[PDB]
Amino acid sequence: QVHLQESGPELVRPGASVKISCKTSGYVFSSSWMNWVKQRPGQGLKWIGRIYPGNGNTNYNEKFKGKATLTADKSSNTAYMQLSSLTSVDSAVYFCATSSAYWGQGTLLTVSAAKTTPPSVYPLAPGNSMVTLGCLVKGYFPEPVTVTWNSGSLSSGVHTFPAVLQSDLYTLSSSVTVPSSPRPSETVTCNVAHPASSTKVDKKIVPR
Amino acid sequence: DIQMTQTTSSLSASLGDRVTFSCSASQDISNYLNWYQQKPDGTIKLLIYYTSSLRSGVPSRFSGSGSGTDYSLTINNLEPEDIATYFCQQYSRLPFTFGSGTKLEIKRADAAPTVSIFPPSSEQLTSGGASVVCFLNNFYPKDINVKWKIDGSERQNGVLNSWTDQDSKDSTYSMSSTLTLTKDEYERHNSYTCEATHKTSTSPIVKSFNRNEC
Repeated sequence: QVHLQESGPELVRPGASVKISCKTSGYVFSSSWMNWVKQRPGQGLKWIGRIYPGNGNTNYNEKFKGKATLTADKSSNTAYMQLSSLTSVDSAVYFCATSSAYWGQGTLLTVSAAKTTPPSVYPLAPGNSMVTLGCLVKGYFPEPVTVTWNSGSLSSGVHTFPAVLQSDLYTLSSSVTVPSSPRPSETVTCNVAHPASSTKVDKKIVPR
Repeated sequence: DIQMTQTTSSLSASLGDRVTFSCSASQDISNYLNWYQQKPDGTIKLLIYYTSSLRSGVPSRFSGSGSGTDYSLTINNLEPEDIATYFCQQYSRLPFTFGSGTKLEIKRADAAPTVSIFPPSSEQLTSGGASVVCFLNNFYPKDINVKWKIDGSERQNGVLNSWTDQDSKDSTYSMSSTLTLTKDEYERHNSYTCEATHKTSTSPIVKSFNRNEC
């Protein structure tokens, strides 16, 4: 089964360059083009370019000529994209996709001078049958952050809201509706991970 | 570059109905046209390639058609999982170029919000901060207003709101409104309220807590 696995999100300072990876499995790597796309919230998808692993042949959208450098490594069946001379207009989601249209999950790139800030996670216990609980994921930077409930266990009834940006920091909350029988009786947690700062925090929701 | 343009940025339809998204190229692309579907979480997947051929795996209620500069994607038997943005892309000439998309909104039965208010975490109170969180969960339609009050008077500053995308499962919307103040300002007051006014009732749904209580 065809799979394209991109490397995780990145935070980079202006002026550096970054190299994103796209690891493929399930089809002969070099017998098909690998394309790259840029989706910047607001705008729509823009095509950066493509490479043919077999020989390294590349076709670039004139607008990314210089910004982006495409390479492939048959030995590991992995395509790379180097973006250089980075500035904030390069901040966006990047995708790798084949001509035969299979896509990577997308890589989130944030170009900024601000420093990494791990989030401060706070439980939200209420002050009926089912009961709603939440987690406040506060003052972190940059995006993204992954919020889970009971390590992916709690699934239906979850609402993780879009972060809001303020004073150079992001904040979101996630809510979860479970039953009177589970909480408080059992341990209930929200698992929050923030890659840029190498931090993972679980938080048990205990009655006030 | 070839400009790909979609007829609208959004379309609404009821579960079970059929919809058609549309594109026109700025020059003939000789049937070299793909249709994609991007779900809220951001995953993308090919539905129709070369104008009318469906990708292996994609259900037959999905179909594409057209020629020259004009192309169509039709979905029959709409279902909740179809909530997403659909876009066309031409691969006739370089650089490949995409259309900006058309979000598909699904119509549904009116549903009142399920509202919850949560006072600050003791753990946050220490950090010197205090956020009052309020969740307006699972309602339909989209529009909804929340009003916050402290010791009974309307409070507006420090209120940030956030809407989710239409739910792929029950087709509703949710929203969380967070009122943030300093610790000092939070102990200075006693009563907190979150009121949500929505299409489904004239009497708003009020949720509150009083720091004296429990």
